[PDB]
Amino acid sequence: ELDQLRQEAEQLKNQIRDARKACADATLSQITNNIDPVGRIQMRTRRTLRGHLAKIYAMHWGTDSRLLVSASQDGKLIIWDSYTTNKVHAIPLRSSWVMTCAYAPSGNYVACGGLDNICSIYNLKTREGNVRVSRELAGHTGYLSCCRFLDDNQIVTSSGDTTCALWDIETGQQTTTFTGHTGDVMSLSLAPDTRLFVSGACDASAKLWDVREGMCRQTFTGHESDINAICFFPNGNAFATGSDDATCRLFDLRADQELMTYSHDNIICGITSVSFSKSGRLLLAGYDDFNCNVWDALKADRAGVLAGHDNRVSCLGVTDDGMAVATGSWDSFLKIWN
Amino acid sequence: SIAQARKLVEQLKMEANIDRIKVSKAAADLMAYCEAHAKEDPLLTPVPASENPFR
Amino acid sequence: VQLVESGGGLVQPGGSRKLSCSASGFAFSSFGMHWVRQAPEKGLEWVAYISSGSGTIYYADTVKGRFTISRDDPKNTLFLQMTSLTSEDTAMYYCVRSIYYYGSSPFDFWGQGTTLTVSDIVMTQATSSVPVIPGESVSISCRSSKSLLHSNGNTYLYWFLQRPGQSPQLLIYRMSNLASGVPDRFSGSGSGTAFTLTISRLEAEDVGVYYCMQHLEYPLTFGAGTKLEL
Amino acid sequence: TLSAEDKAAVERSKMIEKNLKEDGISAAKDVKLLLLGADNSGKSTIVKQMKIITGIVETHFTFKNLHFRLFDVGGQRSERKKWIHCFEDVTAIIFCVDLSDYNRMHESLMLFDSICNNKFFIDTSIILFLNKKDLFGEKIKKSPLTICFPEYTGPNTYEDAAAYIQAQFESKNRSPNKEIYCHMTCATDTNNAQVIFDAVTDIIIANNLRGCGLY
Amino acid sequence: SLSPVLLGIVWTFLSCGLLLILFFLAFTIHCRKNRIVKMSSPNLNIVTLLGSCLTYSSAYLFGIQDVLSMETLIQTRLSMLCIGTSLVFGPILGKSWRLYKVFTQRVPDKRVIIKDLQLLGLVAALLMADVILLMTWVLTDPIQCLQILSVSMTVTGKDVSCTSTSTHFCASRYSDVWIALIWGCKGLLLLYGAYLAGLTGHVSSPPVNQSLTIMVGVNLLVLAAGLLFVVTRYLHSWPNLVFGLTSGGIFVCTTTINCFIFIPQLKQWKAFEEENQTIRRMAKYFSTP
Amino acid sequence: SLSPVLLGIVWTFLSCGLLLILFFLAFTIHCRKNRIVKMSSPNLNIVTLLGSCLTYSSAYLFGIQDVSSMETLIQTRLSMLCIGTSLVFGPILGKSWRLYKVFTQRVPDIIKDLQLLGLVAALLMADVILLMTWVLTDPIQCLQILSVSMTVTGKDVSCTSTSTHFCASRYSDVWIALIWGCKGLLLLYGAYLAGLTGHVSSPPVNQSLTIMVGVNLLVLAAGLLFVVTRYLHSWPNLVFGLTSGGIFVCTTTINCFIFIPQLKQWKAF
Ligand SMILES: CCCCCC/C=C/CCCCCCCC(=O)OC[C@H](COP(=O)([O-])OCC[N+](C)(C)C)OC(=O)CCCCCCCCCCCCCCCCC
Ligand SMILES: CCCCCC/C=C/CCCCCCCC(=O)OC[C@H](COP(=O)([O-])OCC[N+](C)(C)C)OC(=O)CCCCCCCCCCCCCCCCC
Repeated sequence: ELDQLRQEAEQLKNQIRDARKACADATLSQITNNIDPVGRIQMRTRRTLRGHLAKIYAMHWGTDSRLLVSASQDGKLIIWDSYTTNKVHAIPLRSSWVMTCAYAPSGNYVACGGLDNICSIYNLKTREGNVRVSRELAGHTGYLSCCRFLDDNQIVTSSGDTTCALWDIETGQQTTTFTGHTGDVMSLSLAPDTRLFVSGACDASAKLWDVREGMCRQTFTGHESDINAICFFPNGNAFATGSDDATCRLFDLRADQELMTYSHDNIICGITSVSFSKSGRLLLAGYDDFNCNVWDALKADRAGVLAGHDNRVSCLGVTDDGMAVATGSWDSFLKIWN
Repeated sequence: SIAQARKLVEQLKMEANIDRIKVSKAAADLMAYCEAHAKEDPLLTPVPASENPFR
Repeated sequence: VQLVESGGGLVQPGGSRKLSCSASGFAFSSFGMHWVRQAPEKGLEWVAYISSGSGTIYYADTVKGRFTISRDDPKNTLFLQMTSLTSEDTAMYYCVRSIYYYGSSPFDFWGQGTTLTVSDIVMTQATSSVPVIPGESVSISCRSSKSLLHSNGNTYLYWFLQRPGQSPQLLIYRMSNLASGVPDRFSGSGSGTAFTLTISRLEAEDVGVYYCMQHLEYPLTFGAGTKLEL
Repeated sequence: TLSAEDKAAVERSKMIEKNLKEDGISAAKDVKLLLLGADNSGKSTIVKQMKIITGIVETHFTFKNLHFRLFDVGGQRSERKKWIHCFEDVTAIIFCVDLSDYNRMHESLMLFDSICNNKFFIDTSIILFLNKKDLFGEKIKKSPLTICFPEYTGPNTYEDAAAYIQAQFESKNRSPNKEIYCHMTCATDTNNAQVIFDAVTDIIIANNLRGCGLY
Repeated sequence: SLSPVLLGIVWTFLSCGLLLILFFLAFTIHCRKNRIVKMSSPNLNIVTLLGSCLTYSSAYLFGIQDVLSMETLIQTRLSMLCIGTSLVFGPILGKSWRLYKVFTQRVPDKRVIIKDLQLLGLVAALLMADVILLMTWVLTDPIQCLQILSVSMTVTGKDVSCTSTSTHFCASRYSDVWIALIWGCKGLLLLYGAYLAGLTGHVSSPPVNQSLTIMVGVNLLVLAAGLLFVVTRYLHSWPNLVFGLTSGGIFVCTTTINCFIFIPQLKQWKAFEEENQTIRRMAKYFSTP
Repeated sequence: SLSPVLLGIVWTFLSCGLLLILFFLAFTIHCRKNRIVKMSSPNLNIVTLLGSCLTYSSAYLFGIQDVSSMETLIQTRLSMLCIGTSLVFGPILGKSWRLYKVFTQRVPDIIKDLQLLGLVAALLMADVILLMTWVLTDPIQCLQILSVSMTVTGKDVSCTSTSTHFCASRYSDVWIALIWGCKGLLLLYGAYLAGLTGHVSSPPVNQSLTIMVGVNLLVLAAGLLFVVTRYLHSWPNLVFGLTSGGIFVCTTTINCFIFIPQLKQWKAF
């Protein structure tokens, strides 16, 4: 009986592919290939944040564009005052294996997670003087890859046990479970309305979900390898995608298909982090070959090279005002350019 | 297996019964937005003459 | 979180006393604790200071060469050892906690004082017997000998409310930042050497004496005090 | 141009980084090892004098001049390519092989072939522990080892079978900067901490010689 | 001037030593990738052999007499003696320091990276101290060959005597200052070398460990330096004796040092060439006290 | 020809050193049964204190000039310095040797203090015969030399009339070289034993930094004092002050590294 259902699914996916093909008239070529080039972009080393004694695996910027959170394998979560190259807090972690970190938009909470399958939240503004654990969220059967804050009470985490979950910090329960993504969900990005988010996984799929619902609405496809990074456009209608096949793309929510792809012939290392500028014109992509090169989100052009990392870059971040970019590698030193 | 098949059948209907655009303005909105907001973004044309956000 | 200060009492005009205060509820080693005295019918005055881990110890002009401050971090106790007690030291001695990082709120908790009996920047604020009506717009002013603005974009001026029979409580820090637990009616604004606390819709539990503080140059300067009547 | 709050914030930062340096000095003298193997391959009883501290299991014990830490990495059913780079700085990889299970022997061989040629494990040495040798030698009379491993000749003895298994395991090694340490051990063998200690100090000496341009 | 037979036998012995040095150089260059030579430091052995050929050429120039500007010849023989001694006793100390750091830094991770360029830098610093001392010696008080005739009328406790002493020596005016300086700097270097030989006393096999060569060389260096200083100062009427003793001391010290360095490598080269089944073939080379 | 102020300063410094020596001797002769002091061989250290006081007495004996018995004066003070440094550096190497043997040879599996004292006595006997041959073969006879010297270097001719007075042997360089050589070989084996007993035990019982700084200071002091004695003999205040200062600094430095850890460990117990 499953043969008829499989045939119906094959007919539906053939119709979907035909619809994407027929909607792909006046395509990515010669629609954005009519404007001026971005030019030459060179960023000098303004800051070199030091203080970790292990590999930095994550980094998130504050919404004041003043404070950073870097969580590393040494069991330490240092909160950095970037304007003066300064340390504000140092939170000893119970489990040193960490693959993600978050910063609440209010500036009050930071999140952390890793191979302990626990998203542990921390409270910075306390009337005791030190950062304490506020709640330990457990219930996944796999490691957590990326956590992003919606407000002071709701967290959404992407984990490697083929699921994503939205929690509430007060009671520590999974309000919404986002089933799908047969591979391991490896990244997550929030649109600038706290309503819809994207999530890539190892099974080469970039689904789009809704927070107020519990199901997908657009399943982008087209990568031939693993995914590692994802990032929305400032409009809220597009997103980028970094992957293990040295291929960073731009996708389109309205068209339900794939816009221009910025890949290079000589590059073979995987992409670990992608990020967008304030206007969305400049895309910064991390690279596993000890480098982090910039591109253009409209045309294919290597506008510049940001070099200086002794090890692999695993976290890249652009502030809300877009004033500075943070680049963190496994050399225990993370850099801020201009 | 049967439950998984039913879940796949239901899920693949969700992308089937919706469509939005044939790239009529789905790429024009990007080039419209980036032109207006280019002045806001300092990653393309920095001015470290009087502001100096970092030294 | 509660600070209890013990000791004090009568002393001979030339003797010595060693006041001590203890903390129970917050991490002591992360806070730079202060000593602030209050004459029985006058304003407040800064006395002593010790940093986190005893890394910096500062004294006042009337405190240098005569007093000393120590803290016992393993036992969570702060010590004030005073020598050559004159008759000008007859004051109630307050223990004040303070933390320092980006976004901190220094001088956010005060301990109940110790009555002692021995038988720069200049700031002068407003009037001292203003007729407060319950429910109004009251603009308590302040002044300074300098424009208290640094290159960091932070103007430094603190507002304290002393309820009758109670320790001072912080209301506004930096220049316009509400402290935690302060209701939204309290609001402050100003510029260099010109500061005003605009209290709108005055209510109960607001009568008392209002004080300023500078925190650019470290020897602390208060104001005389503006008192809310009725 | 510094203010008082800025100065005390700098002092707080100095205290934070001094405590960070103290913690880094204290934690550098701990040997980190990565336990691996098949299901029920003797990982839970590698050392009988260990104290235990889910995603992964961490167990620690102290022997002579060094403090040991073991990562069982059990229950991590996810893809073994996304969190291996977390365990890239381990000094040695303890692989446990159970000679008793003939069905799961090829699973252990496949796992050994996977981990001995990974990009992150090109330099990390492996301490083999051919566990469960007593009942393996007890059952070696009935089973001649050719039911699971063909293309060999021998007298169906314990020594030759152990040598052949060890040779098959070392045949999956393709690296000029790695040495596999093999040590047959019993389930009643209390002498396991000294084997790991000798192997680990030999590994550290070998790594120091590698870093200096020597062997 | 000098006897021809003694000059012949000295030149023959020095030629045999130099051919031995070139053979050791050929072995080091050829079998540089052999495992036991790689576990030694062949690049530092090149520097040691260069110092050895410099001091052999110094011993050669010790015989050159009745030819020159002899004052420059004394400078150019003693300077190359000192530079050769620095180049011989530098790399051995560097190798022993690497052995001590490798075998006594048994911390997980934090592996020691002491490349050969760092030790060539240390040898260059030692040689820089050598050349600034030699430059000060050749610039401030150069050796001048002076012939003086004099008469002395000395008086003892109860007797008066007169002597007419005429001598020709070619020496510095402040010679003992420079002798004390250079022998003292070498003395501090060789005492630290004895300290390193003690620290690495039971650290590895004699192919890698250099305790015995350092101790033998330092004892022979002190003995040779003292004996040759005495016989040069007090025996000017015996030129053949001082020439032969100086040449023999240099030859003996350099030959014993280079033999102690290189003979065990040649002995154990075969055992780590063909089969090399496991690293258990080198177990005494991983030893410890 | 020696200024009284310099003489007084030197004598006060050497008296302070001798008082410290007597204090150390009293401490190590009273607290014999204490565990800390017994762990560091108290009966061997008396030899070190005797050598130290002998060196201080020799430093005193450098402080007198102007008597025909200057020869006996110089011979006594030099022999006293030799025997003193021999007695100072004997027991340190002996303790290091015993520590190395009990560290090494006890692993496959005992030296008494009399055996180390026998080695020390053999070393002293070597020093005694090496000094006896000097005082018997060529003495240190002082002679008044007046001479005229003509300097012809091949480019100009000049004459010099020198009246030099000094007190030295016929072949002084042989004796200084031979004593230098014997002491240098001893210090080389001492440095080797310092390396052998490296990071073996606590500095109260491990004598590794003590012997290294002592050997280095002895080498530099001997070189400096020989240089300032041979050439700048027309600066008698400088020669006397530098000789007394070098002897004082050396003797006090080795004795302080020997005994300051002992007193520091006794203060807490
Ligand atoms: C690695 C193995 C190397 C083995 C080599 C060790 C042997 C060294 C013997 C050196 C022979 C010195 C020759 C004297 C020449 C001469 O007369 O010059 C005139 C003068 C001294 O003259 P004079 O006293 O010899 O004769 C004239 C007598 N009169 C009384 C009239 C003065 O010598 C100098 O001025 C030398 C200045 C310093 C130069 C340093 C030379 C380098 C020595 C070798 C390198 C150092 C290694 C030894 C250190 C070890 C420490 C224990
Ligand atoms: C444990 C602490 C002790 C450390 C103290 C070390 C300091 C020693 C300096 C004192 C020696 C300087 C005296 C100079 C000689 C002199 O008096 O002239 C008379 C003469 C030398 O005369 P002269 O050369 O000084 O002046 C005449 C110059 N002229 C050109 C005319 C010859 O000495 C002799 O006759 C030879 C006898 C040798 C005496 C033994 C030396 C005693 C040194 C004590 C230290 C022993 C251990 C050190 C050895 C090396 C260590 C590596």
